Amino acid sequence: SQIQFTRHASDVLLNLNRLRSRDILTDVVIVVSREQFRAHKTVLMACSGLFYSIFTDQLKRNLSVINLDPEINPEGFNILLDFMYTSRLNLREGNIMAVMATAMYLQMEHVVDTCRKFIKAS
Amino acid sequence: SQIQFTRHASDVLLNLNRLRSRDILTDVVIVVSREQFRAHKTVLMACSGLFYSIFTDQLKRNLSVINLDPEINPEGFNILLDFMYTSRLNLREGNIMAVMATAMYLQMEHVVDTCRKFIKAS
Ligand SMILES: C[C@H]1COCCN1c1cc(NC(=O)Cn2cc(-c3cc(Cl)c(O)c(C(N)=O)c3)c3c(F)ccnc32)c(Cl)cn1
Ligand SMILES: C[C@H]1COCCN1c1cc(NC(=O)Cn2cc(-c3cc(Cl)c(O)c(C(N)=O)c3)c3c(F)ccnc32)c(Cl)cn1
Ligand SMILES: [Cl-]
Ligand SMILES: [Cl-]
Repeated sequence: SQIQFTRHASDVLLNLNRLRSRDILTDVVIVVSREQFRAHKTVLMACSGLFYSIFTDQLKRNLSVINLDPEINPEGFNILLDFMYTSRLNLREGNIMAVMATAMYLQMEHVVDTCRKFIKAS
Repeated sequence: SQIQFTRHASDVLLNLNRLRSRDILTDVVIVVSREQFRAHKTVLMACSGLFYSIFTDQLKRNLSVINLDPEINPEGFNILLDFMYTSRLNLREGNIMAVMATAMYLQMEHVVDTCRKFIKAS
């Protein structure tokens, strides 16, 4: 047989987000300026070319802290971290530029492309 | 805004499966008889009432090995582990009973319900 459960992936992602919200099995702290965000390395690697390229390297795979560029907008980062765990991207005229620049940095090409389609009608 | 990416969850899950296939950041070995299966605790907790109840307990959250009931059919387990990481459930007349009994054990209620709808037309 070949049975597909169409809500399984989204249900897994929701439960991964629930674990993040309770700090269960999170294994990295992402530092952006004074802001610190706990996450699961596997989700970060699954959603970001930057985090994938960092954690794939055995020299950096076991790092518990990752200091990002301090010029990154923490609100921008948080929006993309939420997107990572929810499939929902919360863009506003007062964050599109920060979110598009931060998505570029994190190598989330499909979010940068959507930020472009977004500005093309803003 | 409220932008939803409809393929994000399934893409994350595929990338989590890719990491599993390369043994990247797997943090548990599940032992079923002589068969050993490496996985990510977070995915197991997100897909199984059994693994969720075990890893939620701080007494067992940091366990690197989990010995399951040796009477569990390893093929049955592997089918459900693949389902966990793929959303696809591969049932055949020669595995439905083993997969339905193993799903019961792992507390994957929606897989047991589908195994019931399945047998109702088998
Ligand atoms: C190497 C790859 C293929 O050959 C088999 C092995 N495979 C592979 C790759 C892995 N990680 C990555 O690709 C990292 N990454 C993730 C995304 C990504 C994912 C989702 Cl879901 C999104 O929505 C968006 C978005 N909206 O922007 C962006 C991404 C990207 F846009 C550009 C570059 N990199 C990205 C992992 Cl963890 C396991 N296997
Ligand atoms: C406590 C819960 C609600 O209140 C907020 C907190 N929340 C919560 C719960 C978590 N884990 C679990 O629920 C464990 N579990 C997972 C599944 C499950 C998941 C998917 Cl996707 C499936 O396809 C199937 C299936 N086809 O069978 C089964 C499951 C089940 F059917 C029965 C019991 N337990 C299950 C996690 Cl990790 C994080 N938060
Ligand atoms: Cl902080
Ligand atoms: Cl083995």
